[PDB]
Amino acid sequence: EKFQGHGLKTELHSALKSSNLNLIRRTYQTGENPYLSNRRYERGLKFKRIAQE
Amino acid sequence: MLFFSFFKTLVDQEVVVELKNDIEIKGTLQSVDQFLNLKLDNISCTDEKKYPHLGSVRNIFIRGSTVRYVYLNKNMVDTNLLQDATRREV
Amino acid sequence: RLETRLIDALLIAFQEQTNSDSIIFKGFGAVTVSLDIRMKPFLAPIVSTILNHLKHKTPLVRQHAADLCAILIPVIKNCHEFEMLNKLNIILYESLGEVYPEVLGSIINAMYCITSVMDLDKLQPPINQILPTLTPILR
Amino acid sequence: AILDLAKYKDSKIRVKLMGGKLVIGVLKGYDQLMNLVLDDTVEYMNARKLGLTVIRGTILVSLSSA
Amino acid sequence: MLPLYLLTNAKGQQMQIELKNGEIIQGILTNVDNWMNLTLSNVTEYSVKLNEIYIRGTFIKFIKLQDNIIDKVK
Amino acid sequence: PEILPLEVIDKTINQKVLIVLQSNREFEGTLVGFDDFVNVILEDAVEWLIDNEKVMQHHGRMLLSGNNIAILVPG
Amino acid sequence: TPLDLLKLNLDERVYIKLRGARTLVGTLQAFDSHCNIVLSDAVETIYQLNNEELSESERRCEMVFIRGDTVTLISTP
Amino acid sequence: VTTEFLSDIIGKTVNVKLASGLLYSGRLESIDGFMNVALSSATEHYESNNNKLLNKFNSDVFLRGTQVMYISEQ
Amino acid sequence: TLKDYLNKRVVIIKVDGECLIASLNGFDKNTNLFITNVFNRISKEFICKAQLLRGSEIALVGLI
Repeated sequence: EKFQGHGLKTELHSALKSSNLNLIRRTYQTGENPYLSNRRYERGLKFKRIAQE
Repeated sequence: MLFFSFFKTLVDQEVVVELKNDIEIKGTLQSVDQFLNLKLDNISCTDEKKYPHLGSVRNIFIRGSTVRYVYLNKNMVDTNLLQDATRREV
Repeated sequence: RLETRLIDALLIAFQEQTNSDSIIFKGFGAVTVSLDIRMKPFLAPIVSTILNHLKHKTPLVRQHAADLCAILIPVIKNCHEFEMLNKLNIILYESLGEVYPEVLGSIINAMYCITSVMDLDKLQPPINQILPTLTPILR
Repeated sequence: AILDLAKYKDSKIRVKLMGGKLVIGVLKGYDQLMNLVLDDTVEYMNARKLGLTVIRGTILVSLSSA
Repeated sequence: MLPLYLLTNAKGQQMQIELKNGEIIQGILTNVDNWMNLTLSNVTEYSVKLNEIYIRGTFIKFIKLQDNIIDKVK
Repeated sequence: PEILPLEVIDKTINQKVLIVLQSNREFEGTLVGFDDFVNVILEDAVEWLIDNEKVMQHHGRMLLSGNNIAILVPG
Repeated sequence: TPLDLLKLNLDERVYIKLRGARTLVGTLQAFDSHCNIVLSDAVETIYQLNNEELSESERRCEMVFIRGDTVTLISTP
Repeated sequence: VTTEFLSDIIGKTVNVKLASGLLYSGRLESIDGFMNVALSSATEHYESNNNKLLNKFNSDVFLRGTQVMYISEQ
Repeated sequence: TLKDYLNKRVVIIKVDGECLIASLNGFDKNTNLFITNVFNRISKEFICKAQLLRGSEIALVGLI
């Protein structure tokens, strides 16, 4: 590549300007994507004859 | 869960909070939870009138529904990484 | 201008290097020790390449980039980037659990340069969290 | 259910609803969701007469005998 | 201890319930669920004598317990 | 044994119904369908405001959310 | 799917209305199932009816968060 | 049944009213099991559409599912 | 977590705007709080010895 793509690419903490040790650290050691780790919600989204029977 | 991991990611950060009853308090966030309740340390003063009456209290626990906004700075966190995080989750 | 093109070329050849040899980080570090205050606008992308190689699948490029880190640590102090040294300390401390010893040693060397350069109080991990992870390393 | 409406079935009941509403009527039927079927239903808000009605056990504030 | 567990240990006790409409409900507790839906006996309200009343948990503001709640409970 | 509210609503399908909301706004029209959450399909609804005011006359099939619904009145 | 449509205005200036006569303009950096929103370079126009006249309070904040229950309208200015 | 209705009203100009009484007239792009409404070319009005049009929005307009009251159509 | 506020005098502000000082002997996932030694912040008005407070009522909590 080039130094242009280098600095333009930056990094997680580089582009993030750091400031969060959970951002850099968590996104680094175990990190796949940052900030990536309800029931009645999926029930509502999933929502007479049958009842009668 | 996205924002859950957002403030779960932001710990020991001075932020300003506005409530539904119009209470605005700056504090250093410490503990987080699934219901997005916040515990601020070093309770500071925002305005004269909007600031409630608490003299000695250095630590608070805010319920997640009561907050209206949460005030940050752009220097505090990068938004784009959260953005592609959003497009990745949903 | 040609000072810019110099560091640009060094970063290009450094990130594009196919062969395994120990010279690039040594001499690149010598350049960075020669010119230091002038590095800041380059100092940021250089560290971008640094982390970029710190995540890589080849232990050769890994320990190579780490050796480059330990050399570049004293120069960053001249630009007063210290928070940037903090995020370096973070990422390296998180990669400290690597299996490959040959890279892990260089990583700990970069830890040594970081902790030596920057004041202890402002060190992120912090130190008292650092050392108990070091106690198993001795074996 | 922690409340047995069988003894309240076919009995005039006074139910409070959300939004400052009061409804009085004889209890025809109910369920585990406390959804109520009232007959000869009247509402006091001052007086509004209704026929048989269906009550939401979801927004139901309270129930009492009448 | 837990509030729900305390209302489980407390059965048949006089207390003064505050609701969102602002009406006092003074009664004697009978049954409690996971939703803290209250049913009281010997009920009298202030802005009416009632033998039994059903109370929704979510509409409650606060509950004034008797002082011996810890002794009679624990 | 107990007559179910879903049985009553099923009975008032395709019949005139006055549904009172949690607010002072009331709707009246012909019931079509519903579900377990009782989201009403109301044919040719008429929006009202008690203490009466006519707001809008709806021509079509309307979907009313089951959250704001308070009382269902057959006829 | 509505959120998938909200993928369009991402990183673009959005006009958002909220409960309590709280209007806010910004660029859209976030959303979720509960419609919790993070905005950058935003500004807040507060509609306040006081003493029987129309008035507004302008709160300028570049980085701020919004809670989903207060969400009323989401569009572009 | 309601899902069938939502599948029928897709791509249809609708008038959707929140709990705030503001009625929006616009094409229905999508909706979910939460009644979240995504419109297009939606215009806002107070109460009935015959009242004053406040502002106009051409792009996609999103609505919140607990805020919406009813969805009508012309 | 509310585990650190147990057996401690705390200042609670409700949604309606009222405020209180009193000890916190219990908490749950719903933020329902068992409260003892109840007193008012502004009015210094003793309410009762034991009360329960629904979670949706709490606007804010504080340590004292």
